[PDB]
Amino acid sequence: AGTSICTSEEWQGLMQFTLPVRLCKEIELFHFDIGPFENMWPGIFVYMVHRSCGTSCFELEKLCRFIMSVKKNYRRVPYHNWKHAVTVAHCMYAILQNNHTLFTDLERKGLLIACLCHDLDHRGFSNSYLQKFDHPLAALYSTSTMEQHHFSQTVSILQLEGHNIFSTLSSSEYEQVLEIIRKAIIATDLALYFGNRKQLEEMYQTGSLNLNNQSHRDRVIGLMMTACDLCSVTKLWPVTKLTANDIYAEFWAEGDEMKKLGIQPIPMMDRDKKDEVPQGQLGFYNAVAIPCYTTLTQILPPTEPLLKACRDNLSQWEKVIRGEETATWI
Ligand SMILES: Cc1nc2ccccc2c(=O)[nH]1
Ligand code: NI
Ligand code: NI
Repeated sequence: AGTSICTSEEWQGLMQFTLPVRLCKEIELFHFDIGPFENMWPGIFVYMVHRSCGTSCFELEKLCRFIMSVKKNYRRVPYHNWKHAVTVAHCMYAILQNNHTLFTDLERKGLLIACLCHDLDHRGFSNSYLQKFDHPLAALYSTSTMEQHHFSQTVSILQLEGHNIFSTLSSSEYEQVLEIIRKAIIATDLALYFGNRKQLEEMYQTGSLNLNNQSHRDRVIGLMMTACDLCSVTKLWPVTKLTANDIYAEFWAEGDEMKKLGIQPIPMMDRDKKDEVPQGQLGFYNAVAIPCYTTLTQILPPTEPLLKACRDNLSQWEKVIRGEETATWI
């Protein structure tokens, strides 16, 4: 109930945080894994906003309040949590740095914030579940149910006293950035990814894609959001494999709930069907991840390292299926 608010201790702490010098270089690379640096995660986000958008883009006190309240409105779920938010924000930073001048100052600030906020107040349940069992959220938000909720949570946080990092924008720029953020969060609904990627692929192959056309820009930003949201598949294999354990922990918890409601879950969500997981990952990489990064690389050539890493991880899942896995830790 209600929107959680960080403490004075929390945001003042972030304000005075300084990032270890060695990490500056690392944070620029697509393959950077925030995993080993938990205490630094909020500071890593400040650093990225300051590098991309400038140290004067946001009032520092309001930014620190905003970040630490965002952290507080992520739940202690296995995957759709604070760590995931920062991971997705980092991928976006890396995409923006490599493509900086394709995007406006307003788009860059909106997108970094959209990524940090995009799974706010996630409960560990899928759209499929909410709609199957008529949760109140599915009544309010007939499609893209959780994503409309995450956007609503973002606006709630901005509305807290001293949290509105966008207030200094002109009235027109303020409306524009909230729309950038709304569209970007909604785009993280994978249901919409399939149509979006197909359209972009067609616009690319026929040469009609035009980034001066707002509807095209919106679709490109959409695919960037998918690429950032799925970016665990673009890390080094051990990192990718550990994250997949967290993703499946959520899925199996949801399948357990469906069993109590008299419905057998899809195999992916069935903890008694773990043998099917490697084939399931193959299906997901083939149907979602590989096409996404393929089209993104076509439109934005500097993102190629995401595609190469995704392909390397597909190969690893294939090795699993063939029985060639070596020792793994969890
Ligand atoms: C099935 C599935 N696998 C994933 C692997 C990595 C990142 C995200 C996902 C996901 O959303 N679904
Ligand atoms: Ni989501
Ligand atoms: Ni997400």
